[PDB]
Amino acid sequence: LISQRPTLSEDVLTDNRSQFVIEPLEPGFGYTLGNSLRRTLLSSIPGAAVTSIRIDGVLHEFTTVPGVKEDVTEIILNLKSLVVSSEEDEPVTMYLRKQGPGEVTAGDIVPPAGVTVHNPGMHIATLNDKGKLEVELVVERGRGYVPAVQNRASGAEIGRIPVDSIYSPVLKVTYKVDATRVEQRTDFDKLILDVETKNSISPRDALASAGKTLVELFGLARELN
Amino acid sequence: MLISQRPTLSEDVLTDNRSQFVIEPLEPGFGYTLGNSLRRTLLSSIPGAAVTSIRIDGVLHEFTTVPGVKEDVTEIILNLKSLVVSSEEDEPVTMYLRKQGPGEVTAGDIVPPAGVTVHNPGMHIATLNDKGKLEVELVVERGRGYVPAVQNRASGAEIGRIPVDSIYSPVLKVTYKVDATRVEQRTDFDKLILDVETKNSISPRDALASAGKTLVELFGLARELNVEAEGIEIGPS
Amino acid sequence: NSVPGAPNRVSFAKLREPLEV
Amino acid sequence: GGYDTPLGITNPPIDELLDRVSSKYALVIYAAKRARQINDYYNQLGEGILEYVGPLVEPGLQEKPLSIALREIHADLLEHTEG
Amino acid sequence: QCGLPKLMALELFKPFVMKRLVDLNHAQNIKSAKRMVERQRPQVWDVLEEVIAEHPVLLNRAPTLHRLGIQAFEPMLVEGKAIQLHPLVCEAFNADFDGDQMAVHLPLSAEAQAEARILMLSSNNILSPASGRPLAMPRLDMVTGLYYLTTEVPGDTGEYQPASGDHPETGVYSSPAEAIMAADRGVLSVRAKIKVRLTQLRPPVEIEAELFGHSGWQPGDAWMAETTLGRVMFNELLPLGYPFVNKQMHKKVQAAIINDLAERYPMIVVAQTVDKLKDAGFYWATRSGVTVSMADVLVPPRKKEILDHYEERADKVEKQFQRGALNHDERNEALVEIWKEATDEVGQALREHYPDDNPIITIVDSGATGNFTQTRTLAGMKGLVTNPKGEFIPRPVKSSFREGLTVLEYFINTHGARKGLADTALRTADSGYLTRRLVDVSQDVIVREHDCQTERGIVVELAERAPDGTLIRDPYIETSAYARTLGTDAVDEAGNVIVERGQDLGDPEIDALLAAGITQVKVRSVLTCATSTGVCATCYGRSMATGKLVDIGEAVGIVAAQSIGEPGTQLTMRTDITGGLPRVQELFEARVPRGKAPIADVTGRVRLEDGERFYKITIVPDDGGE
Amino acid sequence: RVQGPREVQIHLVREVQEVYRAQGVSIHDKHIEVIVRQMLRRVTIIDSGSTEFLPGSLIDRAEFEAENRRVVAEGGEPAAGRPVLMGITKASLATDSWLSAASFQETTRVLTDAAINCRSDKLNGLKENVIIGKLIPAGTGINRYRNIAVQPTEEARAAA
Amino acid sequence: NNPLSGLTHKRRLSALGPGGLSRERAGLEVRDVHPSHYGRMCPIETPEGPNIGLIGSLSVYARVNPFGFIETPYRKVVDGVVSDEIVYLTADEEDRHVVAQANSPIDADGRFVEPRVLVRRKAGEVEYVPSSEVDYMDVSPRQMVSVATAMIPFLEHDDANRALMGANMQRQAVPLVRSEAPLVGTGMELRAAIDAGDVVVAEESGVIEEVSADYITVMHDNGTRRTYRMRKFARSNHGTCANQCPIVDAGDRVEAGQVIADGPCTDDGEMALGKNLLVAIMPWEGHNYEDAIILSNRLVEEDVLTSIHIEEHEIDARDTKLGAEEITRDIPNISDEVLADLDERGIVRIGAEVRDGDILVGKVTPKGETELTPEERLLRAIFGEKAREVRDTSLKVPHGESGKVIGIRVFSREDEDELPAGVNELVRVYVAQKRKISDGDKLAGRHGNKGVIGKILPVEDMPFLADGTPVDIILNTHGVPRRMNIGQILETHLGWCAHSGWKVDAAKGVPDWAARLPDELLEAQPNAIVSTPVFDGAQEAELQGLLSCTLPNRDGDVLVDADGKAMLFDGRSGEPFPYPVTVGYMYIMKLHHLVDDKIHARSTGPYSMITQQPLGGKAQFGGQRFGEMECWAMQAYGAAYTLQELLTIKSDDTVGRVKVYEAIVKGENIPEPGIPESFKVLLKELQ
Ligand SMILES: [Mg+2]
Ligand SMILES: [Zn+2]
Repeated sequence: LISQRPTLSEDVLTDNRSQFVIEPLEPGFGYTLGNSLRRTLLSSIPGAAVTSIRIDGVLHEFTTVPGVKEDVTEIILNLKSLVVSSEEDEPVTMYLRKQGPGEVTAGDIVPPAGVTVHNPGMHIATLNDKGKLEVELVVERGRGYVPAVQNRASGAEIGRIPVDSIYSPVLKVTYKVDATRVEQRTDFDKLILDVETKNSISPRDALASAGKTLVELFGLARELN
Repeated sequence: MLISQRPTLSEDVLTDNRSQFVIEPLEPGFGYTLGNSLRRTLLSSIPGAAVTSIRIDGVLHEFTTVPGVKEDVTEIILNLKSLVVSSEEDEPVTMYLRKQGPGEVTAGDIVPPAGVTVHNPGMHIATLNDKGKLEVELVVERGRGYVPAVQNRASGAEIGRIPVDSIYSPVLKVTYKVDATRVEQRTDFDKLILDVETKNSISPRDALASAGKTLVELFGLARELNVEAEGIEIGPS
Repeated sequence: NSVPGAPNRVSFAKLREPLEV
Repeated sequence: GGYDTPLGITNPPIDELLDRVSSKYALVIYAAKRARQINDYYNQLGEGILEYVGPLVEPGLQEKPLSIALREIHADLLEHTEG
Repeated sequence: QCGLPKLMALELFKPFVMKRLVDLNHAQNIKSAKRMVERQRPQVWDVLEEVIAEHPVLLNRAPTLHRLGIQAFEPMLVEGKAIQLHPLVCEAFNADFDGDQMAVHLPLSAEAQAEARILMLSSNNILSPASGRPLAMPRLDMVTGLYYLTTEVPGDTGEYQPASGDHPETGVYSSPAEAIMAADRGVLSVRAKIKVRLTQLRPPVEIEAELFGHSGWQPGDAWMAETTLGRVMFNELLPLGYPFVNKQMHKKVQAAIINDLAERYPMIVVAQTVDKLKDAGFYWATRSGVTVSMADVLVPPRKKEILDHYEERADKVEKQFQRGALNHDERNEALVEIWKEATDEVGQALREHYPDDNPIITIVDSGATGNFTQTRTLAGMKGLVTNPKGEFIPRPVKSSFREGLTVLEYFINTHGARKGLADTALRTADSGYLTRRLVDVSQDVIVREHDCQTERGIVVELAERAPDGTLIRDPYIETSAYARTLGTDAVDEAGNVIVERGQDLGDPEIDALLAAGITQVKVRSVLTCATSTGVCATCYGRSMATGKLVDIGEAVGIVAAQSIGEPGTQLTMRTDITGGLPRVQELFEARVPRGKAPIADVTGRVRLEDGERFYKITIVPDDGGE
Repeated sequence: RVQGPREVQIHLVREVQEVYRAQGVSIHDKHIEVIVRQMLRRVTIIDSGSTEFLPGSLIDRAEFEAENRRVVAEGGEPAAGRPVLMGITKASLATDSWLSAASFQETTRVLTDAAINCRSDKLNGLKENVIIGKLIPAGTGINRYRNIAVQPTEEARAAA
Repeated sequence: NNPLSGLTHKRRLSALGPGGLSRERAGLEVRDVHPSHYGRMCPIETPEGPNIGLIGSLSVYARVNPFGFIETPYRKVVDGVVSDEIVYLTADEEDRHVVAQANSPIDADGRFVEPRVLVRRKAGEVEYVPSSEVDYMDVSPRQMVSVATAMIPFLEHDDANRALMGANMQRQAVPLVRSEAPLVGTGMELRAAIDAGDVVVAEESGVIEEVSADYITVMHDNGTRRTYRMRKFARSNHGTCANQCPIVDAGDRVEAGQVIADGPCTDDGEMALGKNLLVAIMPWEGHNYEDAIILSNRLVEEDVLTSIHIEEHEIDARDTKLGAEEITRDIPNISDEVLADLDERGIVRIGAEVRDGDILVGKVTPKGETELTPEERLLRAIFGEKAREVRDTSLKVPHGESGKVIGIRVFSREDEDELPAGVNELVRVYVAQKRKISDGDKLAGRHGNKGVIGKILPVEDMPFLADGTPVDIILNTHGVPRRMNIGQILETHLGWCAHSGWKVDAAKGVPDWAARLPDELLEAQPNAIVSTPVFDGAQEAELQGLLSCTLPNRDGDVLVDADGKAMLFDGRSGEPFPYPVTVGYMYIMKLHHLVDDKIHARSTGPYSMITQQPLGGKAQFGGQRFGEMECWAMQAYGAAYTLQELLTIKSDDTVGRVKVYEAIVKGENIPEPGIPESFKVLLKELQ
């Protein structure tokens, strides 16, 4: 029977990968905590992403552009892989303008303030001499995986192609515990939890936000009294 | 962010100590997020006091039966195992029970000193007979969770001792099940149903409040990584 | 193999072909 | 009644209802006609009320007339005769 | 409950939602509401949730063979475009989720809705109306989960074993809650024997007596139950008053259990406990960990030896045919037999080779799915391969699926597979046609009287007495002897009147019958119903799906035709008497059989006479007749 | 014929239950009894007699006996027949209702003699009701159930 | 709907037609797989409908005779000299011959090591014959097999039954957007794709002048070049895309017979209809029950398995005495929000996001004559709207269709085109939707394992290996034991090895399996691609040798032991299962049987011509069929009144149909049934 209190440490293994040790847990309480945190981080972390874009030349996802070796649909597929940290809830925009040949990446996009393209080196499209790519995009906050909204549901403009919404700064989480189990029963569990985030914020920051939510949820549990 | 739709909680009694708790509307998938954790907590976070070891006069190796009383020893053992007690010290407390004469020895016959309280006097124990005279000695403490029986290393010193398990957590069982409340109009919201059932010493609701306390503490221990981190919130009350 | 652009798709073939496909 | 409470369309336990009538097919009509009568009552509740009587057991918020009728039988709130 | 694509429900319940929001004035008149629905404004959806408040609907699947091919369900709105079918009724529907569809139909009139809600509701149509066996039995996954649960693994974790001196038994538990908390810790496993004190579980009648005695109600009375906690979590699923079981859960065990439950408990209790069993089975089938790999599917190490020994039986017989001593057909049949013995010997060796706890062995030994032979065909020796004509090639296969095939092995197996797959068109279409006949033939047989009060009847032999002297129960008793009504009284040696004429003849009656030594019975059957048109409900006796006497209005003829023609697709014959679906079909059409066997006409002595190309037999009578 | 109609019943039911039980398919023998009863319902005629009974025309045992009651008196002559068993397809075709059979098989051929024999259909049979859109005489269709008079208990009206 | 359904639809050997035998006339025997099919017709790829055994498909190596009698190439063993001679024979050219075993211990001298070799005798009998006596030997394995069948690794481990299902389903895959090549396939895929024409090729060698999404110029070494104009968003014959993506480089030399563009379901010039996914066939809480499937939701959010669905609605405005259906935005009685994504010229804006019921084309027509109801007369007198005497026969997206609009293909009489006598405007508007997958959509593997998705949850509750990895795909086990289909598990595990790589240790000598296990199969590095012939492949023992060195991808993790199984930890519980859990790499694909396509609902649509009965079809609002065989159980329930409902008013009573409309527009219980029309039409028929 241990009368001590749990702790939580930090061990940053890479830029966006971190470890967190909690000691001591309770006999059998090991897994469930990391289990719950896995769900919360993966599903309950408010992020931001590009939602709907616009291209001066094209009116839908099913027309190519004169000059690009890539295609509009695969352009959306590429841009689905953006790592951009907005800071404000309201729609923010960007611009990608490039003419003449040259591999255009996610660094050539010109952002206004408040949006940090965490991936400036990720390729976007390939243009040629006739290549002329001038794309508008809108970024916005939220959480979870909001599907692509309908450009008609809102009284919106045709060039606006609604893209899916992925507000998830979490790459992968993995927990583990190690029961002590001495016959004398002075036993406790120790949670070696691991977080790996999507390069948009710190794993620590996402963990803090998940705890921010879960303290609310558990405060509801104590709220009966 | 905010929950954007405040969930509630309703406790519904079924017996004096057994009650269900309906929470709704949780955000999608959040039933499991907290239910399994919460049942584990209730099973392994509420303090309480339970018997730890036993020794009775007459028995040294006869772990089958003892005179005076008629039933076996395991029967008395399991009777005492399911005993509700509350202690205010982490030192080992001792209690005795000594009933002479045939009859029905109960849990009301035990003489617990102050600082150790019993909440089931009227629990029968032994079918004492043949002018039976007994002396049972109970080593008791308080803790949390389920601690199995720790055997006596000092076998000679306490050779009539009997190690036994201890249900330190005062709750007996809790179950949880999720539901599909307003999945269509409100995007896959879910309602958790909890069923908690606890000893007579404490209530069903109070240990729940304490579990909420312990878990909110445990997650504050983590939220103190980025104090101003934008997670999710609830709203008014 | 025997194809101007194929990648290496190694297999466990037991015999050779008196004629191709 | 050593069961856990039924719900929804089976809240009236069909097994109990079978006892009232000699045979299930009798039950079917014994409910159908009464549900029609309940609708009739509602069709004349405001106007010149006819011999019909509406929900003799308390109706739901907006309950299906057959749902009320089956409840009428369950508590022996009506009487019938086979041909 | 049945899932329902919400849009489908809308365009089904179009006028209902039309009106409902019209009198909520969301649309002034009906036409405005029609355009509302057409445009699918949000308001139509919440109100749709209203109109589907307890409004039964119908679920059908082509084909519908037995009566339970259709089922009435109370529908619930479901997001998406797929109908969510409760995973228990699929047996009756015989519907698998490999792309199967469903047709949905709407009862309209109060007469209609009442017919659906009462008669056709899935919570009421439980037993298999053909043999009365539980048609909503938990299936593969649930059977596996419960079997994995209620087992009893020796040497498991936390088991009970008495000890003394330095540590007692240390296996006994004061309460199942104690055990569950223990198992929360790794100290106890599900299938480790324990011993608990129980008050909320009714002990077996033997224990209930010898502990509780006559005053033996479960709840208040405590008793010592030495089992595995899995069996307790299972047996709780039963009606609170059900006795404790303490058995491993074979598929048959559930058959008996649920037959009894439908016996002595109302359909509501069983309808609820089946859902609870479903939940348990899905909850534990996943903890079963029954997954297949190349590691699990072992091939026996002895197979080469066995097949080589039988290969000498083939190597030698090749020469013996070559010698010309044995004919060309001996080379066929003797080799087929040699290899059937070879494959059987391989099969037994593999059967005893696998661990008892093998995932696939678990599946088969729970009775969930498969025959052991389908396990054998994967690892080891498949057996004999066939031809379009239907013979067994004396040059067999030797490998298996784990052991891979060859061009020739696979090419020959192609015939044996294509044939079997092909006979699903002819046999199935004939089963449909046979049902088509029988339905018309029987449509005029409707239970018309509660009783004709007659005394005509059939006789059911019911377990003739053994020679050495015993009561050999006739193996076919429920199929042939249950659900009967006695045409007379069951009297023993002119002793006690055991059973009166016209008795429902359940297990209690037959138990005494096999106890009292009384064997023959007369049964008030339908072949003897004095009623001119239709049968009296007594002559028919107990209906299947009820477990009760039939009503006075049921068209049992169509039920019989369906039940007989339902399992037609599963009929297979042997390698001039046919014994497959054709054999029943022509027989039901009552024509001259091909392998005709003439019968006697006069009890007398026989003058057999071995004729040429066709024998002759006179029956010389015991009188001055011809 | 050599063992009467009762022994053929045992033979038939056992032989069919053999095939169904062969693959392990369980069907209670009462269903087979229902079918076989329809097999044996008729009786052939081996006597012209004095009432309509042409030799060789198969008829219902009940009809045979009914006519026998009438024609044993008022001129006593018994008609000789025999318990006979036919093919179930013929059994269907050999019904009182031309509509049912014509709605089963050989639509024209049977319809011919239906027209010839001025066969007025009873408009009462099950399949009849189905086609004509009338309620069938089964389950909740018989007049006993159809005409159940549900009226509130007088005390319930006293609850007004 | 895929390059295969393009190809294997040809090379089809049908049994029906003029000179052919009709199905009912087509008896049992003819459906059989005659011994004379070996090498000629595919013995496995046949339709599983009523045409089982009738409609056939070519083999791979087969040939067409000048006469047209089937010809198959084979070696001929002369005096135990199996000749490279490619001798074409047909069936009757065997009965005076003897075809031998296809894979024997042939020493390369043309002799057979063992005298007794499993040959086919003249009558097709397959027995042992001495080495020197048989006269003909086969060409090679995968000669008696077709192409689609030749895309199933471990066919020899798969039941011939299920193999049929897998082959037929390979023809039903849907065009996705990646078309991952199988990590484990067959060597025929690369050949089978270019031959399909669905892969753009460098017909002539020379340098790649330039690469572009609209064209690719191959500058031939001699002066001239070859410009290739690509085919993008060209609707397929079954409403799908013919997308042809380039996998080439702006200057690389392309050869005669090398790719220029991958097609809808190809990559690197081999067929690729799906994706390669890690497995664990543990049954997950009764949501993958009975052929129901649960997937890793990453694959949905990634759209790894998702399909583009082009479609065209044809709008044909013709010449009439009413006039002509002038397609403009002149809509009678139209709101505002409904024109938002529409262009003035009578259609949607090209690139209009549209939905179900959405008005797509305004094919406005004149209305005609009618008595103007007094109420509407008062209305047009009261509020002031026009008669609006034009019948708007516009297109609204019929039930359950949606998605962006591609564009329009319009031909016109004023365009001076060849339109028939009257049709002055032919319009083909095109609407696409990339249907993100959902439950009810049919998926399938390459070994017949198939079924619709029961459910797909987020990655939260996904058991993980000793690599901390949630798995791709989770299936039900119970289909595997009873369907002789451990073959997909065989490919599962070998694909695990092909994804992690291996090095069969020839430390001191080639390992015993490794000896006749061909060379360079001792070597492999992670994330690799392989093949396996249908009968001559990676034998069970060989694979046992492929587990020995199980060199991981990244971490130190040998999960599949030498014998096969691996260990998993639940992603819900965090608690271990009693037994090791299977894993490994499976090929999967999406089938063209979407629940977006197969739903039909109807309260009341139009009715038949003669009878008042509804019609049949999802296109027309139609109506559901209630058959006699349903009537049987319907009475067996004894539910007479519902059956009267079915056949009387739910089908055929007009006035009552309005009555019930009156009933539940009056909020009143549906009253007594009427007597129906088709019943009266029945009477008219009879009279
Ligand atoms: Mg099917
Ligand atoms: Zn009778």
